[PDB]
Amino acid sequence: TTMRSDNQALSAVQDALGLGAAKVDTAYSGMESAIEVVKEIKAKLVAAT
Amino acid sequence: VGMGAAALDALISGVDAALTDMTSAAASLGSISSRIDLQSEFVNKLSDS
Repeated sequence: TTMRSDNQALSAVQDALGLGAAKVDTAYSGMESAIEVVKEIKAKLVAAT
Repeated sequence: VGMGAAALDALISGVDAALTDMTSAAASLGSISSRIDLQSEFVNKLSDS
């Protein structure tokens, strides 16, 4: 019974891990977009020097 | 509602402790039931004798 309860807890942790993975993926995609835009800005400025 | 991390951990620990105690109580009840069954069969045998 104790191990079944721990298994249920592990399933909940798995769901939380999936949610956190989705959050991290969204944040990382946003980070890539920001990095690309800033690289474009730097290219424009070094052209404008 | 807005407990926080530490309060959540304390609540989880308390719930687990209560679950362990109540599982022990269930095991005790099962032992009592087994003792009742044994007492019943022994009383039947004694009455037969």
